[PDB]
Amino acid sequence: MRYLSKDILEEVITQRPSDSYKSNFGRVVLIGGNRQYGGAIIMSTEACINSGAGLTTVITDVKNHGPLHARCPEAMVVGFEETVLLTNVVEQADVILIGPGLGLDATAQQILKMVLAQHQKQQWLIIDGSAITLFSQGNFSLTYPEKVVFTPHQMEWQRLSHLPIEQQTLANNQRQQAKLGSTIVLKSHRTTIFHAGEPFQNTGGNPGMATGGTGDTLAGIIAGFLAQFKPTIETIAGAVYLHSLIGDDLAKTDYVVLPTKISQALPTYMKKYAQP
Amino acid sequence: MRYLSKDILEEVITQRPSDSYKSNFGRVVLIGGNRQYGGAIIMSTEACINSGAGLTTVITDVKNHGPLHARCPEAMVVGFEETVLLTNVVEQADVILIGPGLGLDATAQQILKMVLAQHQKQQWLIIDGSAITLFSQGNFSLTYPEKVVFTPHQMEWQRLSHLPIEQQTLANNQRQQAKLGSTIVLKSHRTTIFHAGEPFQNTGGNPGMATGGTGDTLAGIIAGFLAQFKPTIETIAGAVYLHSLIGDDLAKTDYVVLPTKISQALPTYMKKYAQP
Amino acid sequence: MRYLSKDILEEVITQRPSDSYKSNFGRVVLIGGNRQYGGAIIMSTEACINSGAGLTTVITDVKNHGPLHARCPEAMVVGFEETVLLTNVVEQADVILIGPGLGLDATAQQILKMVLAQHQKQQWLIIDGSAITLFSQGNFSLTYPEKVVFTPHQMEWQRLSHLPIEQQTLANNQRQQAKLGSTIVLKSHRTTIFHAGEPFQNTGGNPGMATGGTGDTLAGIIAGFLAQFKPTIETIAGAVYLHSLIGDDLAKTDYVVLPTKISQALPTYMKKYAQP
Amino acid sequence: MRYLSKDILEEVITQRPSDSYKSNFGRVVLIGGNRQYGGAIIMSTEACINSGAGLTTVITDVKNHGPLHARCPEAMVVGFEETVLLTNVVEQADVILIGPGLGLDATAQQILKMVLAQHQKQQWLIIDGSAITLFSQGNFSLTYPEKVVFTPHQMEWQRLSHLPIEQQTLANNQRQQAKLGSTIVLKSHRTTIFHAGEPFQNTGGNPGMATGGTGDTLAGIIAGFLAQFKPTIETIAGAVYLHSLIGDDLAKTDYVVLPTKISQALPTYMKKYAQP
Repeated sequence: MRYLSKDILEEVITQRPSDSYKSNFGRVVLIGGNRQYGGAIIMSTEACINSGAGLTTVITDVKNHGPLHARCPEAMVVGFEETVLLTNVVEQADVILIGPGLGLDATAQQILKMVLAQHQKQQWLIIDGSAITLFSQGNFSLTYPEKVVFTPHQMEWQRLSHLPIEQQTLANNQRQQAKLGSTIVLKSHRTTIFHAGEPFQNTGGNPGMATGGTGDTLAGIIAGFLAQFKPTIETIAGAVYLHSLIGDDLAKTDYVVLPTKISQALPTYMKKYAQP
Repeated sequence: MRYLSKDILEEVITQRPSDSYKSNFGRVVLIGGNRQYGGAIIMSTEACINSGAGLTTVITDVKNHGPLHARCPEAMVVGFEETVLLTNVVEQADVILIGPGLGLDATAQQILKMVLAQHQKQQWLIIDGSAITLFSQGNFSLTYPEKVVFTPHQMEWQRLSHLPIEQQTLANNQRQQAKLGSTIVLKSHRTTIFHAGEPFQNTGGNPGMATGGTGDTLAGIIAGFLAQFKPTIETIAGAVYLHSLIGDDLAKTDYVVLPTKISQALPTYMKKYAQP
Repeated sequence: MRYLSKDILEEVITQRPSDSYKSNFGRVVLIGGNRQYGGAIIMSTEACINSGAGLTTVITDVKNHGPLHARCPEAMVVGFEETVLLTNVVEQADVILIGPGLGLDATAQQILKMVLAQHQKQQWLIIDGSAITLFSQGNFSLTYPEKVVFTPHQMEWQRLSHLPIEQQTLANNQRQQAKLGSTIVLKSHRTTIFHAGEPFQNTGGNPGMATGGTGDTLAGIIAGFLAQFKPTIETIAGAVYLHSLIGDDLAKTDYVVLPTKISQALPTYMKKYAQP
Repeated sequence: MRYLSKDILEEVITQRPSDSYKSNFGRVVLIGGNRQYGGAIIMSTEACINSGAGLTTVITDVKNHGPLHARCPEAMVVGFEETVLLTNVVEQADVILIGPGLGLDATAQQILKMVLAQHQKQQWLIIDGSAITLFSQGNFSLTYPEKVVFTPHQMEWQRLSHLPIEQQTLANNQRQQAKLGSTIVLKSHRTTIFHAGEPFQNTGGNPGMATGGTGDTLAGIIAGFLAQFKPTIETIAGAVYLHSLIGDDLAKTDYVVLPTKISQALPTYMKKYAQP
């Protein structure tokens, strides 16, 4: 087990080459935000953009496009009803995040089915929140599981793995990871990442981050990191570590840590660690 | 009578345990914002989120969802027409605030009737603004009055209690409180809180806070405090005191104190007082 | 002629009494913002709220309510189609500002006609921008002209007064003011205010404020000042002077002075001058 | 070839005369933002306003007016369906920018055709992004090519000029410029501007600006500069240089440079260089 520290950040966050263009920094499609939870996908989008993703496209209810553009004009917006366009943006994506604010309805199930069906070996797929629940209910078989990332909290991991909370032990968690062949970012008070290699144990987090939207922000950072950096699980560990490092720093002054504040801090923190 | 000072804040605002999750910090449903006064419910929402409430859901006119999400992406939004969903979020709520920007129409009366009908002993109910007027017109009998909180200004207290302004004396106020068996946050230039125990007398406030939205902010802070802290009337007194402490501090530099500024200050002030 | 200096601010901007309530600080209705120029009325609203107006209601195209609430949640919003409500808010207003972003169409003409018809002796009426043009085209006779304020630039003053630019001399300007019996805030590189008494000559202004929205901000400050302060023309001169004082200060660092920045500075500047 | 340095800024950015009015500082119409890419036109608008343009009007999908006004209340908004009004604002424009977020559909083609058809000798026309692609597909003949500015990246320049990337050499670029008789702002890691005179070579830029919206911001700065400053190609070089100077400064602290941050810095940077 590797216990995370700033060295993960110096490892993962590379200085950009002088002659770089947007697409070098990845195309991300974020999918979520039903009519009640549009804010969730807006928080993931803000995190993704602030993290350095080259191009961010958001598939979300058209209700949410207006407030999303008020806060995140850098994002392209596609509604759930724009079937041809949404299919196209997903095909062209380097990274797909599905789940923030997604909910559990039929359109949600169809989009997940479509994403999974088309998933290609070169694409990262992050399945978060209610998308983990849908995936668990639908008996899918992943074509390229090594490129799928699940970000469950402990209750979603019970749904996915059948491990009850008390049995969510290092060895049992690893065995269920192995069964899937995917990366499991098991979110908790101290988040642990299970994969083909040596698990990563996060060392930060505070209860001031126990507020709505914190996981949406993390998912957006993970997507942005996978858009830009080496396609190894260390990159995901870097995202996880940075999310809580900024949170822990904010918590020194702020009783609750608003997720937008974590996103807004990303450019200055990343510059600090970018490998010289 | 207890005269409020910072000691109320050290008493009420506890350090969160290292292993805390969102729901530990309460589920709040805020209800209000008709088509003209949507800003009111947005200001209550901003205050509630900034105060540390775990999860905030807003039932308000669908007209208001867009600007609410532009400012408060952490909130779930439900429209007045989503009868089944709104009923469900109210049932699941730990704290319900009804009133900011609510107005006086039939839909408003029906929602209040529904809230009151379902109110359960474990839930806090805050009845604010035009909801106090509706309650006063409707001859309701509270099932669990000890868990209801009324936040009238002196004119709404006349409606509720029949005490004319000049007779709103400590002893008469207490007698009318006793008749209800509910908490009365009697808002004035120096706010006083009447309950089963020894009244609380606030010691701050300034005329720079005499601007629209100040009471909406307070109501959101009260809801957020009741979401997180001990279920005693001291928690409400803490909210009241903190609202005016921040106001009074802002008023040192600002001629008028914009309510959003009070909300934005909550995380740094709360950290200062959180009981070590 | 009184040449304006900070002494106008110490004269006009009074310390609020300890026991003050919102309505003491006036009810303002701002009318304007057609479908193309909604931003204009949003800038006037931001200025009015920041200036300290007790209660601000905005009558503007329903298209504009969403972005207005994203920036100004303190405002009540009424659409042009809400005939009964808009009539009611105008009747109850202490100060009416009509004109920012209003345009020149029939609905615009009808609203102005309605405002003028109902104008009462206790109400301030500010006629700004395209409302000056409409007024000039419509052959109205003011019932209480001493309580009307026109805020023309030099071309609108030609429309209103028939004075060509070159003949807009102190003596001719005064004579045309006298014909109306209203206050004329003649906006220019150095704004001059004509009334029954000794004209006021502003002494600030810079070309960095020569940007769209500057006059909308001024009109909102004038409305907010008349809402709160003595009903004498000195109060209007205070608004004018403060607008350019903040502008001139911002212009020291900013090549162009964005009008929102002037509005955002009002609370700290007003505190500085409020008469001890 | 002139290698750009701050001296271009001292040359181009003049101190405004004491007696200046908005229209002296130019009328700009920005055209773009389809239903998916509305954020692009919002970023160009923010840049144009912050740059000092007198009056900014935006022709964009009505979907985008709400978030645009939330961020940029200084702009007039016109929808693509308001045929008469949009025609009128274009006729009256001093500077037209067409392209940010425009996309490639028929309405887009018609608007470009209309703009080109009416282009008058006194107007600057900037053709950016997907408008370069449309122009390249449509076999147009420019009536006043000396007043047209193309802002291609290297792939759009291949479309326009048929020069493949490897043949985009100084001499070949100049020859293709000469064929058009227009200004070519050839965007790259080090942007070069070709015109009738001696090319301008930009000397800044960093890979932190390799993020969506950076080119939209530049286009808005170019439009704002042409609105205000001398009608020579040096003015365009000033815009280009300032865009990257601010970017390079932000990149010292920020890993990625968010385009909104460049726009927000314009007033303070321009004041620094404005020719004393």
